[PDB]
Amino acid sequence: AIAKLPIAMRALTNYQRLCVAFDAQARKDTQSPQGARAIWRALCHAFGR
Amino acid sequence: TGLKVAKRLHRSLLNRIILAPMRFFETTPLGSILNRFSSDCNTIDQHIPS
Amino acid sequence: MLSRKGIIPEEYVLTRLAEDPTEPRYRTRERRARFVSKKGNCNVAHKNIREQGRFLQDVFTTLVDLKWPHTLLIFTMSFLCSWLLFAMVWWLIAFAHGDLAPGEGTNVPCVTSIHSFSSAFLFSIEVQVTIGFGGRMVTEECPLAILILIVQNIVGLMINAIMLGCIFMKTAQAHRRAETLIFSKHAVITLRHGRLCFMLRVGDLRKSMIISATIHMQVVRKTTSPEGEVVPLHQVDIPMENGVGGNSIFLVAPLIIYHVIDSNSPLYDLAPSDLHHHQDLEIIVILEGVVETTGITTQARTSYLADEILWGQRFVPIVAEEDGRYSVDYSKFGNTVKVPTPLCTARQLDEDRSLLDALTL
Amino acid sequence: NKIMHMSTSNLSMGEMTAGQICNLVAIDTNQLMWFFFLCPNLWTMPVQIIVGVILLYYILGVSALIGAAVIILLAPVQYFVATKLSQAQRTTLEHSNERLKQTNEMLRGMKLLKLYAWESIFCSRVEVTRRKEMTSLRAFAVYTSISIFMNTAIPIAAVLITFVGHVSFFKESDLSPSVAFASLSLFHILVTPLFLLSSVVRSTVKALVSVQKLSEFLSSAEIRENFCVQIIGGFFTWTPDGIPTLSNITIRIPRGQLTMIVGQVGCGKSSLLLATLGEMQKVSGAVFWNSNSRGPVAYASQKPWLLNATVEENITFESPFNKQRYKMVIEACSLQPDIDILPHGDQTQIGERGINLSGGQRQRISVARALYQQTNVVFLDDPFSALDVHLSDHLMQAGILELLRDDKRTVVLVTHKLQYLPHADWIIAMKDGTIQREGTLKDFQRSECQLF
Amino acid sequence: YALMVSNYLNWMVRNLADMEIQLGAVKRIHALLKTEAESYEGLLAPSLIPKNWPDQGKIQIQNLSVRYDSSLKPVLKHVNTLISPGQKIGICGRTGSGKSSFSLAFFRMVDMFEGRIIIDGIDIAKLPLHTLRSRLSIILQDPVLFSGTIRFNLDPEKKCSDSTLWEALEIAQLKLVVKALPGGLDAIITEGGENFSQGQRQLFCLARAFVRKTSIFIMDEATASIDMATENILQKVVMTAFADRTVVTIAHRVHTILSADLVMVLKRGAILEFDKPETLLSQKDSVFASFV
Ligand SMILES: CCCCCCCCCCCCCCCCCC(=O)OC[C@H](COP(=O)(O)OC[C@H](N)C(=O)O)OC(=O)CCCCCCCCCCCCCCCCC
Ligand SMILES: CCCCCCCCCCCCCCCCCC(=O)OC[C@H](COP(=O)(O)OC[C@H](N)C(=O)O)OC(=O)CCCCCCCCCCCCCCCCC
Ligand SMILES: CCOc1cc(CC(=O)N[C@@H](CC(C)C)c2ccccc2N2CCCCC2)ccc1C(=O)O
Ligand SMILES: Nc1ncnc2c1ncn2[C@@H]1O[C@H](COP(=O)(O)OP(=O)(O)OP(=O)(O)O)[C@@H](O)[C@H]1O
Ligand SMILES: Nc1ncnc2c1ncn2[C@@H]1O[C@H](COP(=O)(O)OP(=O)(O)OP(=O)(O)O)[C@@H](O)[C@H]1O
Ligand SMILES: Nc1ncnc2c1ncn2[C@@H]1O[C@H](COP(=O)(O)OP(=O)(O)OP(=O)(O)O)[C@@H](O)[C@H]1O
Repeated sequence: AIAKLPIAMRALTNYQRLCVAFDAQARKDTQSPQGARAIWRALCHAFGR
Repeated sequence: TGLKVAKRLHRSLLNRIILAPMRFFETTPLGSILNRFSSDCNTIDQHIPS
Repeated sequence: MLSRKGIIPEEYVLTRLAEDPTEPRYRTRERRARFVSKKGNCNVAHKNIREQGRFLQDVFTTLVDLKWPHTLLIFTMSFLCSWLLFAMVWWLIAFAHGDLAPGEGTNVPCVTSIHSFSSAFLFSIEVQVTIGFGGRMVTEECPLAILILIVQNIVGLMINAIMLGCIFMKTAQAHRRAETLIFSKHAVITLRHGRLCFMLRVGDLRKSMIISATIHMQVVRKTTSPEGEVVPLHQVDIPMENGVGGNSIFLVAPLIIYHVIDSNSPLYDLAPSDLHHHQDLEIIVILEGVVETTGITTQARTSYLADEILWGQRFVPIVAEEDGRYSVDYSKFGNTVKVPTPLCTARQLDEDRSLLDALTL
Repeated sequence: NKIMHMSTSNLSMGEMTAGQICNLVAIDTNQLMWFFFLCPNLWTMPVQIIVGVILLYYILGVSALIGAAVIILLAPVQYFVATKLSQAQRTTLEHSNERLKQTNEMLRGMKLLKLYAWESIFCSRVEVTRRKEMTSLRAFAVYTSISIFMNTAIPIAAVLITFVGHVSFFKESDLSPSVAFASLSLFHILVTPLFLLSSVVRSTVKALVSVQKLSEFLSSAEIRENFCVQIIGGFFTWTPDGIPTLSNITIRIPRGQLTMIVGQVGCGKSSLLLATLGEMQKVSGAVFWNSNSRGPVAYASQKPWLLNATVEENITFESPFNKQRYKMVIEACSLQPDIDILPHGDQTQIGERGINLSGGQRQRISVARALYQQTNVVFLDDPFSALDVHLSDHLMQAGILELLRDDKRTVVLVTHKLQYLPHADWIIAMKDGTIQREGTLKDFQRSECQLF
Repeated sequence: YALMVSNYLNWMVRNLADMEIQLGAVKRIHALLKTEAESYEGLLAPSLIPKNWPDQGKIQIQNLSVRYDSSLKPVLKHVNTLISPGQKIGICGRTGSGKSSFSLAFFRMVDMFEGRIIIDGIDIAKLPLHTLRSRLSIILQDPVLFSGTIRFNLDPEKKCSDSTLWEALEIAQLKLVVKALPGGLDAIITEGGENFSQGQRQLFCLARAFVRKTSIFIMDEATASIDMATENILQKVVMTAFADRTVVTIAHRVHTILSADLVMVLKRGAILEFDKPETLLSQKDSVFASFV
């Protein structure tokens, strides 16, 4: 009855966006590890909008 | 009242499933009884009161 | 506020392995869909239609299509909206000239007897419906009134013309006549002239003859090719075994329509067990031909599913002869008296007949 | 994704067992999701309460400030009650899991518990277990009752204190209805967020904990990274820097070469297979893995990995169906006598949370899934210890040789089965972490030290 | 009040939905609590009329035919095999026809079958299920263990420790549990009994049987047991027939089944080949071949 969810909510695209945030913050900045601060700022940067 | 329901229903269910034929259990899915003994007992003992 | 769904975010994994309710099993028993229903009304639901404006541009197709109560709503509301809009304009213009102010002076009003919006609306009635009550005259005073009178007259004539056209094309409809053609609820298979054929019966009720009648006949079944080309609805045409070679039919009495099952016919591998309740198979019978009076071409769609096909029965002879003229007893229309016949397939029957004939000769 | 790229050292898998990771993926993600649900509350409800209090003063005066102060003073107390409630809830959860495991153990063996007339023993045990769980439930029920009491009885107390103070301690206004009823409406629209800002803070603490747990999980050593297996040194380790597993290993195996191996009591049999597999940190070695960049290495181990599904799904392993290879594999393992009495044969709920099986039956399952895929290499591992059916052993060996060696399907059988202890191909004998030579069997008989 | 009518309606509907789901849980609970065991019953005065504990242990099969559904088919049909009191009679005929049925018929697993049986000169259908299994011993076909006191694992009711259990241990070969396990008898089972043996099942069964003061001993086949475990088990069966003066067994492997004092063949619910002397069993090649 319910069906495949729209493009924006598909887990593949959400994972792609979160990887983009992680890569962008780990590359433009110089922080090889991914600590609590890094993950927290990553979620905010990818879902603030 | 929720506490009283939890205690008495649990002990009654234990007693009845004890005095039960094992031919039924060989027919019973053997997980259906486990479900309705863990999940449902949890619901009536932790959510029906509130 | 007052719910406890957010207090506990934890979970327990002790309870699992819950399945086999057997409730959905009964749901799968629901009957499959028919292509075209018995009383026409094809049961196909188009999906992802990109409208692109092709469902408003052909307005005058829609107006004829709509039902009579909806058509009368459009009728009434077209006229009343026109009347009221032009009444507004008459009110405003006769107010601008001052003719609405009571006892203004001896200035000749540009439309007499305008003493309200109520009289303005009545004046719009008189003008557009072309009734012309003498109370509300159009004087020669202001040019804008004469212009608006011309415009309202032309618009009223155009609206009358449009509604006349739609009423013309609606009073000559066909779907009030397509339903007065009668088929059997179920069709039969039986041997005629030693060859297996798929009979059927169709009749007419109204005395009005149906001219240039035409009976197409198709089989609807999912079917694959040797190349793997899978067609979900691979319609196949079927000749009507009519002696002349055309498919036309002269329909007065209830006639027996059938297709002789030769090697070409796609029903060449049917068995009495091969047409059971849930078998995927469906016959369509398109009965075309115009109505004699209005000269409007019509169709009479109908279908026959597998669970309606019945083996080895013959239609009861319906026509009798009264004292002076023939008799048609439509109560025996769809009655199919039992008749024994070989229960093998069409291919097995053909091969057996050929072998027996070769051995005999 | 970081489950995939993760390494399987005993420093990782010996601490965060499958229970830990399942608890993480479910509980931690759930509570992080809940924090993202409630995030706007911790921003708004400050403004909500502040604006409500300020214009409550404007509507009525100081007395409204006093009532709001009473609610705010009782907020930390209600937080304490709710936190103690959560502690009791975790205690009850632990006791409930204990009782559920006890009842799983009990109800499993109902056959011998009823035949031997032994209902009394475990009935008493469960009775005592439920006694302790009932004490915990009493504490939980008492604490949640206090929460309900405070939740539904602070607004009345706030209203009571406000109006009585206004009348007596203030005696300022006549309290016309325009002020009284406005204030009561404000009390509703303030009690709803005031009583819940505490819970938002609670979820904030929990979310910080969840990100701690997730970050720790994300801060473990994970990524280790012609002739099929061409090795020079082969010295790999388990620990990413040190703790070597082996040294001085070298093979060069052409296709179809059933290069069986030997070993000792847990001495470099599966460890050799794993170091080859690529899941060990290779320190002193150089391998150029290439195909006739890797290949779909069929594999297994001592404890078979299974899918909690039906047996058909657990054997096919996400691939098409072909009856010839299917029948050949299920006969060379003799899968039909094994699944004779399972309630629907293939359709049975094999795996955990369901059908419990024996070592030999699970061993047939693993070997079938490994062989069936129709691939170029196969690394079986010890399928003949728990499954020691001699007739099945001969059948499995005949199938192994004829099928695997013909289609070039290398079957590296590293085990200790005597009936073909001398393999039909290349052999290599390992002991105490040293393996002499990987060549033919003629030089192995030439050495003549490991005589049966 | 009109301001609050809104969320009152909302939460009333929502909490109604949650109450509906949890009441479905209660409905399933009562589905379990609507199963009634027919077999458990009492029809006789047990204060003095029955014997305190059966001693003779007479056995007879008065054509006992067992049908659980009582409509499809039975498992035994007109079986009449006389077990000699003091001499074991264990026959591996049609495996899924006679041995499971007989064990189920003695011990109330099948307490509803056409025809009856005299247990120690007394009909068994006039006694409670727990009484019917009170003074009788049996083993299983598969192993099952869990955490719990070994003393209560063997004798939960009687609880005669060290006098019998150590003697029960003596027949067993569990040397390690005495010292390798943490405490042994006073200690509970560890890791759910996944660290001791596949012979722990047989050892516990023998310990319970000797601690039941077995008026009758029943056995079963083996799933995967050590050869030393089989030798000790069979030897202790002989010694239990020596002291407790009763033994009866069953098996499925042809050669192991032949390692018995008596044997027969029972197929298709009825009797196939019965000879009182065991020599005729060897004389019949076809019947012996039937098993394997
Ligand atoms: C490459 C060349 C392309 C073409 C280039 C042409 C260049 C021309 C230059 C511009 C002139 C165009 C003037 C049009 C302005 C009005 C358009 C309009 O109302 O009709 C819009 C639509 C459809 O028509 P279209 O899409 O324009 O078609 C023309 C084109 N060739 C095409 O077919 O795409 O029409 C409808 O969809 C009408 C629906 C009819 C429904 C009946 C009720 C009418 C409502 C109004 C009256 C209601 C009754 C009340 C009376 C009140 C009295 C005031
Ligand atoms: C519950 C919601 C469901 C929504 C689904 C769709 C809604 C459909 C509504 C169906 C029920 C309507 C009841 C209307 C009662 C009067 C009907 C009436 O006069 O028509 C009589 C006949 C036609 O018969 P029909 O049953 O309408 O046939 C329609 C059919 N479906 C078809 O397509 O064939 O008509 C003719 O064959 C024409 C003869 C006309 C002769 C005289 C003219 C009378 C009307 C003139 C206009 C008066 C307007 C007054 C407006 C005043 C405003 C102040
Ligand atoms: C599945 C949960 O997804 C939701 C998520 C929300 C957002 C939300 O603030 N929730 C918590 C609040 C915090 C303080 C726990 C809550 C839970 C239970 C009852 C009421 C409330 N408060 C809701 C806001 C107004 C005051 C009372 C709403 C509704 C839903 C929903 O079921 O659709
Ligand atoms: N969903 C749709 N509903 C109605 N017409 C459609 C739909 N999709 C396509 N068509 C029509 O089918 C024809 C060919 O469509 P097709 O899908 O083959 O190509 P297309 O890329 O959509 O074409 P175009 O650029 O001409 O619209 C066109 O006339 C197009 O308008
Ligand atoms: N005499 C008739 N008048 C009108 N419609 C008829 C008549 N005979 C058949 N039909 C039509 O044929 C279809 C069959 O329906 P119905 O079940 O009433 O008839 P039947 O089973 O063919 O039997 P019979 O011919 O005895 O009426 C319907 O669409 C029905 O309207
Ligand atoms: N799961 C494991 N992860 C990491 N290292 C391991 C693991 N299991 C064993 N080891 C290490 O590898 C060494 C060699 O183990 P090996 O691969 O020979 O065992 P095995 O094949 O499972 O043994 P066996 O089949 O005789 O029980 C062990 O002594 C231990 O130090």
